[PDB]
Formats: sequence, structure tokens, C-alpha cells
Amino acid sequence: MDLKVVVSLSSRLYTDEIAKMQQRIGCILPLASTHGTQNVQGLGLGQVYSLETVPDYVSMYNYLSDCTLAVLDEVSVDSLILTKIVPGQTYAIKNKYQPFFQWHGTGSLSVMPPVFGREHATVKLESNDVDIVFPMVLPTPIAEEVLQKILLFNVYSRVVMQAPGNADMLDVHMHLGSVSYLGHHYELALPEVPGPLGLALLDNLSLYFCIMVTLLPRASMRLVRGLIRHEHHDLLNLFQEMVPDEIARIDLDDLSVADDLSRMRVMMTYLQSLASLFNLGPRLATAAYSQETLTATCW
Amino acid sequence: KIHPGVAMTVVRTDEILSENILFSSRASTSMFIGTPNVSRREARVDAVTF
Amino acid sequence: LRIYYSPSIMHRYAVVQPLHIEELTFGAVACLGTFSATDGWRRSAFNYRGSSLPVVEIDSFYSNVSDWEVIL
Repeated sequence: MDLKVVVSLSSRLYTDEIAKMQQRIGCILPLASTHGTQNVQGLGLGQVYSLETVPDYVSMYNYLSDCTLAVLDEVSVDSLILTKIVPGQTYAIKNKYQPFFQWHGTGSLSVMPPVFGREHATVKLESNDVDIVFPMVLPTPIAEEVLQKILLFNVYSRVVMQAPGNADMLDVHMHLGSVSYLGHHYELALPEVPGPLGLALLDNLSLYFCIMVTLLPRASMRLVRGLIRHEHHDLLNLFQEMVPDEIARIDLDDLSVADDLSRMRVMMTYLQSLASLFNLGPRLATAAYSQETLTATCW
Repeated sequence: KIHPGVAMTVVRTDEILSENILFSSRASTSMFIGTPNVSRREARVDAVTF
Repeated sequence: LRIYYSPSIMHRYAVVQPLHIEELTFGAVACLGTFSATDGWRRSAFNYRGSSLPVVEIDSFYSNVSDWEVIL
């Protein structure tokens, strides 16, 4: 009805950092408690993301969904005025973020920890000795891709720790650290040692992998072998005239329709659960956007 | 109970409950008071928060 | 949910039941709706025909049913 957030600073902020916080005007950040008055320690994503600690993006990306989300409205030396996001209210939002990926109605906006860089997304407050980590918001497919890049680099790092170095290292960091868009390349900051909770997510996915690997339909494998032998598509670009060895020995049995029907049914029940697993983030649907004003009308 | 090669010192901290006296001279702080606001929000199906 | 049902998953998966294709599915989850946080769980007796059962009571509930998701 009247979502109103005012956050009180204990001491006045310096004459430099008031300008930097004015540069951050109009931006989503998650806050701790749903109250009109908040202390600055609860505000922002500062407390869980430490410069001293190895960054766990999965821990951040869990933490942000737990917080209710908000939008900055007024920056003063004494207090910060923010409005809050209720699930069933429609808001005017302006894209002021420094990477600037073009937004469209096609994707729901997704909010992520600042995977790209550390320092530039954050503002230090030595007047009240706390740090504000603004989240980074992105459209849907880039967010899905970056989460995929992070988990794949987690897996290949844990593999490559006792593998050969220079060849496997200099092959992996090609087009995994860097995401390439129209006219641009950008370097993801990836953790050096993945230890908490990313591997737990990968374990959860491997559970579904081990269950699904038994119930695969055979005729689709036959169709893939016949297609890669006879014809070519961009779907078939990865397979040349060579066929991988596994598929023939899974293939050797004949086709019975009811078995593939049951396998398709069980896999059909499972993929919806996987679709539940992949999200892990607050998704805000976009219904209107003006490029000339960089202004969307979110939901 | 044989003495080791070294001696040792101990450091402790303690907390004492104190009923305190505050003195303040006349007219030391000027205060600005504003109109109070009352707002409503986030109506539950059986409740409303103010 | 998974680390909750892990002992039951262990026991049921155990030796009593080996496998068959339909038997792989284990659990189902559906959401009933949103409840006011920090309100908590109000424990009360239920008296019928001279017998009592402990019952939790939920205030100010909001109803929103979701679909079924398979868990294993």
C-alpha cells in the first residue's frame, strides 16, 4: 500500500562518497528486514561478501533470494530513502547499470551477485565503516548462461587440480571466463577454489543424472546415428562422420513402443523437477521498455 | 607439581553493574520536531499493519 | 527435503526392493500457499467423543496451490 523504507546513517557520509551514492541512484538492492526503519548493516549485500574471503557465488545467490528486494530513491548525507518490492505490484525501473546489456520483454529480469567485477559494483562507507555491494541485474538467457559457466568451471577446476596443467588450463579458460556479446567481451570473475554449496548443487544435478541415464529411449539414439551418418544440420555440427562408441552398444536392441512410452513418461515427470532446480533466483517479468529512456515497467 | 622452565602471567576482564549519574547544563541542544506520520501497509487476510 | 528423507531413502532403497522401471519415482511435492512469517504455530487440543489429539493451527493463511514436482 505504502511501502516506505528509510535507512539511518549513524554518522554523516564524506563529501566524496555522497556523489558516488548519487551515481548509484535508482538501483535495486536487497535488504534484510521488512521495516520502515533499518540500520545500514542490514542494508545491501555487504556483510556476506568479504574481500578477505574466497567468493562463493552460490552462497550469495542463495542469500539474495532470502532477502526482500528494494529500489533506491533518495540519497542524502543523513539517510537513504528506498522503496520496496511487493510480489504483486508494478514498478517503473531505469537501467543505469555500467555493463549495459540491452533489455527486451522476451526475458524476465533476474538478479545475480556481481559475477563480473568486485570493486566497481561496491561502495565503501568509511564514515560508517561498512560496504554496500549492489547486486547486478541481467535478463534471463545471459543469467542462465553465466550460472552454467560458473558450474562448469567449478567441475573442470576440481577435475584439473590433479590433471596436466598448461594445455588443459589454457583450453578451459578460453571462452569460459569471457562472455562475448555483440561488439563486446567481458571477463567473469571466477572463484579459485570452489568449496561450499556449488558442488552441493552439482551433486543434486548428478542425482537426477544417475536416475535419468537408465531410462533413455533407444530410437532417438538410432535417429541420431542415422542422421549423423546421412545428413547435416547445425544441431549435427558437433558430430562429424565419426559416431561415439557408446550409442551403438546401447542401440543394438530392437524397438518396443511401450518401453519408450514409459521411459518418455518418467523423463517427462523428471524434467519439470529439473526446471524447478535451475532457477534459484527472483525473476521479475518485463512487460514494457523504452530504449530512449532506458526505462522498463517491471512486474 | 614440578615447576616448568617458564613462569606465566594471566589476563582477565571484568564487568561491573553501575547505576550512573548524568549531568547536563541548561540549553545545550536545539531540537527540531516534525509532524508525525501514520501509514498503512501489507494487509493480511485477517490483519492490517500500521 | 532430500537431506530430510535421506534415512528413509536409505531404508526403502535398501535390500527389500531391488528395481523395476516404474519403481524409480519416490516422492512428490506441492505448495499449498503462503503463511505470515514470525506468526508461528499455535498448538491446541482437538476433542472428539472424549479423546484428544494435538493439532497445530495456522492464522491468516493465503491459499495458492501449485503443481506436483517429483523428488528423488
